[PDB]
Amino acid sequence: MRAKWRKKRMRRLKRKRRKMRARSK
Amino acid sequence: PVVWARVMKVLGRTGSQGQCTQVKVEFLGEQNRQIIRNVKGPVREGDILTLLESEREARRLR
Amino acid sequence: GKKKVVDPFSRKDWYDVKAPNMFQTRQIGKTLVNRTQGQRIASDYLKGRVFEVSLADLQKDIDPERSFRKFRLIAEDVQDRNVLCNFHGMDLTTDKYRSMVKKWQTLIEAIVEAKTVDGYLLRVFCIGFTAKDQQSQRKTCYAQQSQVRKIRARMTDIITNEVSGADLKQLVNKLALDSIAKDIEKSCQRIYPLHDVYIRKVKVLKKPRFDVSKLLELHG
Amino acid sequence: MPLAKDLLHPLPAEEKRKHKLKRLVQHPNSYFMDVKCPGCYRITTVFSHAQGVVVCAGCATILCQPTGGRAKLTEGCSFRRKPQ
Amino acid sequence: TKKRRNGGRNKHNRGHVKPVRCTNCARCVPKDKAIKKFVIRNIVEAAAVRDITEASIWDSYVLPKLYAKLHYCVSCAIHSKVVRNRSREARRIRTPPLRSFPKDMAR
Amino acid sequence: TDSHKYRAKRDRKAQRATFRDVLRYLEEDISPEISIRFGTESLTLDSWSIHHQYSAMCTVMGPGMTSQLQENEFIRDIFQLERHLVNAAAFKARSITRGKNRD
Amino acid sequence: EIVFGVAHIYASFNDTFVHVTDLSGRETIARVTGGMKVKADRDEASPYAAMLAAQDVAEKCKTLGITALHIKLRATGGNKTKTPGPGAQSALRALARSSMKIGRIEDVTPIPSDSTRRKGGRRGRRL
RNA sequence: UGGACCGUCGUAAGACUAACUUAAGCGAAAGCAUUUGCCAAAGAUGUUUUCAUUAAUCAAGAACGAAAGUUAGAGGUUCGAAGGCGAUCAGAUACCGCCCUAGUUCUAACCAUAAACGAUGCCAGCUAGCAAUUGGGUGUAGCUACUUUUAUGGCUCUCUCAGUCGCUUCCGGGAAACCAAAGCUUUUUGGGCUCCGGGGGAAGUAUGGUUGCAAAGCUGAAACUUAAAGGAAUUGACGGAAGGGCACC
Repeated sequence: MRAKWRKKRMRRLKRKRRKMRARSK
Repeated sequence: PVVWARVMKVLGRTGSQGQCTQVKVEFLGEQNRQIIRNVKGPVREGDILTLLESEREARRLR
Repeated sequence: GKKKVVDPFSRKDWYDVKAPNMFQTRQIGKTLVNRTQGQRIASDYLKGRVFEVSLADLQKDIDPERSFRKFRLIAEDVQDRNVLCNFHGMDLTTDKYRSMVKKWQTLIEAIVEAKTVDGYLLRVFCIGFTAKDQQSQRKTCYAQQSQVRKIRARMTDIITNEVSGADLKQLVNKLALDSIAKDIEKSCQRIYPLHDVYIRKVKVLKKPRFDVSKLLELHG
Repeated sequence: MPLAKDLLHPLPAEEKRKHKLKRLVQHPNSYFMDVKCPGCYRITTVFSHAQGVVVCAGCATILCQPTGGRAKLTEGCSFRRKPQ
Repeated sequence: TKKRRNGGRNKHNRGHVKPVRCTNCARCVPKDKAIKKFVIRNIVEAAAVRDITEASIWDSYVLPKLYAKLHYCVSCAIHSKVVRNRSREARRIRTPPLRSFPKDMAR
Repeated sequence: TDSHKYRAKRDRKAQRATFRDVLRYLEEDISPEISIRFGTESLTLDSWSIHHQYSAMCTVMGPGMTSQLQENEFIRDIFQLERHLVNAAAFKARSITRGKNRD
Repeated sequence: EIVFGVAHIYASFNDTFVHVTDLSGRETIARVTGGMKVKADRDEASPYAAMLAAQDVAEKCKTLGITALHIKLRATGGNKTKTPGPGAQSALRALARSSMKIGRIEDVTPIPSDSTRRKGGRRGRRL
């Protein structure tokens, strides 16, 4: 729930989505 | 260690599980030591009381 | 192993300590060093000891109030149950140092490092506070930092002159009556009126040699 | 009381302790004294808030005292708080 | 909903003010937001004075005291009950009460 | 206690274990107990005798114990919103009791 | 006639020491503590044990002829507590009421000029 | 085990600047406490000095930026993400307990954020008391210091700037809590100036540009979903919070 740990639930998508996207280049 | 002691003044009894009058009490041969001991059970003023452990009294305020 | 069958304290023999000449009576305690052996020298363990005593125990003070000058002495040279015990510094007891520092004041502390004409190189730790004036309803009485860095210089140019200053035959006699807290107060009251001033600590970090000749003269 | 009928003419003494800027005009509390040192003779005129060690060319006796605002002559003063 | 005029405690024009470890939980709480208690307590506590002054050597010596300035986290002085829960009209006071006697715990 | 530094610190850590347990029992204490919670059924290991029964038998069964505690007879012959508020009915007991003497 | 050792009573949380020694401090007389007197590993701090320490030292130094002592409390304040624990007053009553006629009652607990970083870490010891 | 812990004197180290310590100061904000020397700087006051609108505020842009983090070099005491134990627990990758590693620290750069809060942009004027209170000014028709009645120094009294902090109140505003500004935003109001908000989510997400060694930073949607979500205050718990006061359900 916490407003801070969702900033981290999402900041660790943005490096799964940046990793996965740029391995596919 | 057969010291006797008589009470000059009662203080409050912390009752609920172990009703005991924490009472100020002086000895007979060492009557200048009006120590504040804890006496389980019903007591009256001026009651003389036997003792062995006459050294420290388990200090608790009021 | 050692394994003494009874009481290594029975090996310990009493030794009577002796103060130097300037204070008072000399016997001020009893040290317990083991009786000597081939590789136990009774002379050898006594030399390091820095012994703690008060000034009231050295000035015939029956009512302890002026006791706070803890003149630590160093057990210097021994002979025949009698160490000679040179001087090693002077703290101030914490019942008296911590008592002075209330809030509502500014303390000024000066620390010097000055060498006597003898080879000792001391370090004296003076302490000031600002005295409240009469009819001062204002509850602070604070100094102004050019009224502190003045006073911190105003102590440092004084108590250096007492160090080059009729030394430890006589310098500790100035510490007997605390004359140095009397020269400070008149000389600082031209700047800001100071409260009780005391020098609180001296450190004797550079003792030169023996000079047993003067030391036996120092044991008068 | 703030509801006074009059604000233009004040009492004399309060505008003498209002400010140098907050009076009904501006007027400085400076002036030009005429200091003669008691140790010598020369008529010297100076600013009150002088800010300069101003002793005479042949009379360097005391003539002034060095400080922030108005120089405060101690026991070496003889002047006149007046236009010279 | 602002609870205090001064917020936490007393930070007027400094920007930011140094921390202090709380005395019994070692919590970094700042200096002005710190329940400062300053005890001058006797060393025998009032019942051994009649026992020490028997075995005193001198003319009663009179015995020294302690000198320490204790800091507290705000929880660790609500739990110790140095400081509790004033009313809404009594959160506005700083100056009273003792009102009874000299205060104990010195004594 | 084992002050002997010429005995293994990595193996006297268990010699300090199973001997402090037997010394307290040798004076007055209850034998240590560990309840093997197998499949919706318990097995209390209270005495040393059932504890010593238990140890050698799982050198033979071993890893299929939970599936043989519920099924094997001869091993069973030898050895013979509704949820949270019972799961916190007991945690409230501890915090009220492990904190009243906290100071 | 009179002879003066010291006491060095170190009374903390969880334990109390009574360490009577020379006027120097080196050669000790009756090193014992209260923690070697009650067999519970929590009872070490009790005022009974500080007496039960001081019921032993105050006679033993008399067997070494000690007539008089000086007292030095300790808290254990490093960065830490900086007040003597529960059995500090329990010793000096037990020591002085065993015919050791003493005067010097000092408190050498350490007191630093803002030294390093006590443990717990910035929120620590959550209970 | 015979010598930990304690005592003691001694050596080496790295870190930190207590007590004094404040509703005290300084700083553009971040932040800022041993002595001293140096080093440029600055607000305030004092000013019958000079210049004469040189000003205000600011898109872009520029410098500074706690902590963590990163690159290299040193050091490395205590503390200590992670790690490993010991417990605790129904479980505990947690709290508590021990060990410590990166980190903490110093120079060289990068990063550019924070509850970076006064959740209050900035310059100007006005509208009230009272109490302190840091600087500087000024009058003692004050005391006091002794160097002397003195004079420098301190205190007290009086006034004034620049203020700051509190209270008291509006006899101003507000949804209120409150605010001497959050007031003079009056009755369809006007001292300039800039930045920002438009029901809640989705979402600081997706994608493009741009900066970074990287972590990440700045820019930044919509499809879709939905009727409430939110602010302040009252009354419900003498329901696991203090302080009281009862009775053998």
